[PDB]
Amino acid sequence: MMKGYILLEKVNIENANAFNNIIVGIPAITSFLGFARALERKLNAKEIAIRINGVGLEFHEYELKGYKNKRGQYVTSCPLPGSIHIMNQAYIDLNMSFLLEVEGPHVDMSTCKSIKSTMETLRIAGGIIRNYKKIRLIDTLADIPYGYFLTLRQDNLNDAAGDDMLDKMIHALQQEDTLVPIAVGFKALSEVGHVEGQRDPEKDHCFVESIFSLGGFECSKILEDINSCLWRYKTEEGLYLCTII
Amino acid sequence: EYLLPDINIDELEGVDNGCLIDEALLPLIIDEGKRKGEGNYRPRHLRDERKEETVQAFLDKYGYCNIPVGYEVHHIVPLSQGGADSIKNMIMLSIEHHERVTEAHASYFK
Amino acid sequence: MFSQILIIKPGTGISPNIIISEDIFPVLHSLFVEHDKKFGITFPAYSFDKKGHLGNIIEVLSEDKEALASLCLEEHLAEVTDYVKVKKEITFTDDYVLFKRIREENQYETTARRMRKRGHTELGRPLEMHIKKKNQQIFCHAYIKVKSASTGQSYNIFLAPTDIKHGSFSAYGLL
Amino acid sequence: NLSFARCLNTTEAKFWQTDFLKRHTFKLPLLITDKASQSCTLSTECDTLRIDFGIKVLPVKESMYSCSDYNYRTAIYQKIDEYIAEDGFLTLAKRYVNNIANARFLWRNRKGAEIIETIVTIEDKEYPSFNSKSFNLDTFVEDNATINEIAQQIADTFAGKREYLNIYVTCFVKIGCAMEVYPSQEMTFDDDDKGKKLFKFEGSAGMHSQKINNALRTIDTWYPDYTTYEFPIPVENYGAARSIGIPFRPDTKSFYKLIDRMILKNEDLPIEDKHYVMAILIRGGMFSKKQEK
Amino acid sequence: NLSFARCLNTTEAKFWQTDFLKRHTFKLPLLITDKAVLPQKSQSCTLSTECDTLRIDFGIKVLPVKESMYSCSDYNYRTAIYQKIDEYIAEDGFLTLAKRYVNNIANARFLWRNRKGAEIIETIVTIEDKEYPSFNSKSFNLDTFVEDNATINEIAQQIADTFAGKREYLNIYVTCFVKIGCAMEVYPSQEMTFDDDDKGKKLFKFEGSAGMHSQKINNALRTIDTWYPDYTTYEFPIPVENYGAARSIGIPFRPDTKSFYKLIDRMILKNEDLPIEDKHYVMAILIRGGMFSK
RNA sequence: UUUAGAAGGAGAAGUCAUUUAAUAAGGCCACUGUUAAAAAGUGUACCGCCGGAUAGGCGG
Repeated sequence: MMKGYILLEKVNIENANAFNNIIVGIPAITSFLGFARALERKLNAKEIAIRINGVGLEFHEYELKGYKNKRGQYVTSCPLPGSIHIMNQAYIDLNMSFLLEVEGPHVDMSTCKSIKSTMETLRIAGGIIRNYKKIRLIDTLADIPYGYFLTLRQDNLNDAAGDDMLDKMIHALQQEDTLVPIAVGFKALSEVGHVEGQRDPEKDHCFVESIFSLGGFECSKILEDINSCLWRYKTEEGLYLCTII
Repeated sequence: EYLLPDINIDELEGVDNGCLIDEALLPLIIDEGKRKGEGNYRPRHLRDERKEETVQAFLDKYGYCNIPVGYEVHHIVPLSQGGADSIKNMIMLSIEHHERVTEAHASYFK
Repeated sequence: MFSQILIIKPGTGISPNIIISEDIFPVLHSLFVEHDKKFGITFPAYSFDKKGHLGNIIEVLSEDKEALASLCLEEHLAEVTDYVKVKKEITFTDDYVLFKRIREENQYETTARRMRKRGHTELGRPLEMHIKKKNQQIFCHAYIKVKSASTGQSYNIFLAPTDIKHGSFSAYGLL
Repeated sequence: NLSFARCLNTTEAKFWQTDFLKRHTFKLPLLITDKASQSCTLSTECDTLRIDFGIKVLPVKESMYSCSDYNYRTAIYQKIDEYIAEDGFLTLAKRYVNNIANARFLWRNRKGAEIIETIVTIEDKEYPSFNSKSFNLDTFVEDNATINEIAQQIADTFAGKREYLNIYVTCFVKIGCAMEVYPSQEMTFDDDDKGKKLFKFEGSAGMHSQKINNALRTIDTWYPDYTTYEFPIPVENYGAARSIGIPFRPDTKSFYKLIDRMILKNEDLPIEDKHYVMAILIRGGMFSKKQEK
Repeated sequence: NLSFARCLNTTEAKFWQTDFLKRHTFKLPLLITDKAVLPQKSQSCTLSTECDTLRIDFGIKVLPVKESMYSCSDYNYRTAIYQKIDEYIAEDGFLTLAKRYVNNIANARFLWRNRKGAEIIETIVTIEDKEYPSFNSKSFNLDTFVEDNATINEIAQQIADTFAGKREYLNIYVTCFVKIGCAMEVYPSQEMTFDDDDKGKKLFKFEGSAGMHSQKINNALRTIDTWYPDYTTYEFPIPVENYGAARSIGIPFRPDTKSFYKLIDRMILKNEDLPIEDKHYVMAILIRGGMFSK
């Protein structure tokens, strides 16, 4: 039982779901959190017994699946619908990297082969893995290549002019260009019982809606803390969420 | 995407088993180092890595048991304007040839 | 066997390969010929990452204390004392590595007459190509450049380490 | 932005071919043979190679060039005044006397040669012949016949008694006949000729006087762990040497923290430490503090 | 808006090689020789072999200080400046500044670094002929200004006559001789290197010889200042600038209350009388010239 | 166990015609570039042979 962190370096994904609710481009972070949880479950199916809790995102390159129409606005592309008309979807080519806060025994020069074997049956936000560049276990603060980290900056999200989120989001968005909208977890309702029609009937069912906040990009050289990134799960009385504290 | 030489297939001329043996062909190697990868330099972090497969590459390129003591490893655009660790983008060299081309490549890649 | 340690002094801006290939071996060849060639040389400074290296330390090997006592390199070699430093601390050590002489020079016109005289065969593609390759592998090695005496010319001598800790020696101190 | 200037000015050495006995007269130019790798050698007639260069000596506090603080200048002046009233700038002058005396400036021409002789002349007077083999390399002989007479003028010119000193040094090796001696090359200027070039100025070969400057600057025996290595090192900013590979003063004994504790703290540093600081003050260079980057 | 051209225009110099006895007869050019360092290449110029000394000849042109008064913006400003000029003629005669400038030539402090370690300086000036080698013959000092003699008086009187209104031009030649030494290092003016391919010591050469800039001499000829604050404890004359800031020391000597801004605010626009010490500086500014805007 | 799981963008085309931009103009005056440096690694590598396989080994 020792604390460490693994790095998934330069994972490029085609057709990742970039149309979560309102944000076109960067997907919801719960996609990456559930990807880390699916990797944790895949390693738990094997008898390695290794836990993962904490994930930070480092974006390198992005390609919205489209072009520019006249002046700079984007028009996006889509496949042809078939056997069961198109309604609303978008896709992206991401080239980003993962920091996974890894907590569990027997990590040094181990579990990398298991992660490599179990990664091939995984999709990041519904997109193909293709070829990630490397898996690394270097335990330094300056172990990051030249990328940009998407963190939770609750400064203009919290303190800005405007009475409420709506009359405050766009007003906090004019003066800062790096700051971007981010879907951050999701909670709506109650009645956690066992109503039918579930994907797995032996679980807890709910009717849940996405929630939103702000985010920002900082380089690998200039930074504040590891604790200012590496997003964590959190749970309350029906208010499941992901945050950095 | 990194470039590849346009001639290296097999033992063509001036070569017994992989290594450049005979002389009067290092001008051909110097113009293969030229004529490809000019003016398209990338930053240092925008460079191909040096993998650990290369020891097995020297193992099964032609049948060597390990890295020869009497030979070295070189490419045609080393760490500047393309070049990758493919199955064919390396040419092993001699001491004098490598010493000459370390300044010959830096003559235009100053 | 018995060893004597001799050191060189860096910091003067000149690598001591010239001072050990010209001021040591051409002046030691005469006493090697005179004293029946019973001495060898070695160094524990092997470094073959990319090229040949020598380091800065030399040891003289002799099979008995009488040879190292009657050599007396401290006094007769009092000409390059600003570069070399002597040790009068001869003893027996169990950390000696032996060295042999390997030589492979170019043989186009040196044995072109022999190949046109003794045994002739077609040498176009396969065999002449075997020459320079044989002149390449041993080329990538730590060499020593010395001078002859009969016909004045310099050449390369390659000194390869060996596991044969016992045996006789030659004029170059090797076998 | 503190910066001194050289109190020892160097002129480029020139190679002249010369016969055996007539060393003073019959000097001939030394041309360089361009072979396919420039190199040269002595002919079958002349068997003496001459080196002629000059040293200009100007006083140390008058050699001060750049400062943005009057109090640093005042503290430097007070330290120099205390050094004059304490030592008198005689030992560094004696060490430069020994380094020009023992013919340490030829570098590669010293090895393999025996008959090396130098003559040091002032603007109106000269000095007798020299046996530069008899001196050692790692020591500094400070008790001879004319060493006080040759060092006192340099000490007074460093101090301020004499405004100027001009030294002409002509030295020659003589033992070899038809041997070769190569000057310092002219770097990798143009790569049209891949071979090694040579030094060419005024229709002759010679020597870069930066080589002579770093020859005379090698007197420092005050570095840490002196007993481990036991040789003089050139008086540099860190004392670094690119031959052994280890920087000799990466510690508080290096010049930056030394001058910080000497000026900003007014510490009573010992005699060898202030000897090192006046040696690096004599050498001169850019001594400014690091900007906040 | 106000501007002032140079009341005196010097000549960008050259270097030539002579001997002690062949000082006036035999001459030779002095060429820049390149050098290698460490990397980099430095064009360190040096005095050639088989010499004894060093020639440098340039020329100085003196013109009247009311004729060189450049583009102004007020006729009243011109009348005020001319009124102060004729007052300075009536009470002094524009000759103390001429004496101090000819003493600045007479200590020959335009050589800068070639003065350090120099054996003898010989400045020859030809108003029409060679008066005397006295100029720079007897060694000077930067603590007293040498009065009396005869050459100082006659050249200062002619320079004052050309200064005030009595002439229209004077063209004399500063051919000075610096005995640095046999094949010693000569410092020419260094060109400002603006390329990183060969970022060594780029120097300034004349048309077939080694040169030196005009501002190397002109800014070293305004060294006269004995009328500045804290002179009693500094005891050396700083060169003349606008704010008086000397970059050699780093402490601005002048601009406490005696800079050119205070003189332009208590002169001309408002009429006030200031002493000889507070007028010789403001009349030594006009010989230098510049751009006196705002 | 991730707003998870899935999907055929296609075939075809005529952009064409002529057209005068030009008259007038003051960039200025002055400011020391200097401090200091390691190009050279050994810069080239021959014969007499025994060997008749261009195996491999002694000497100058």
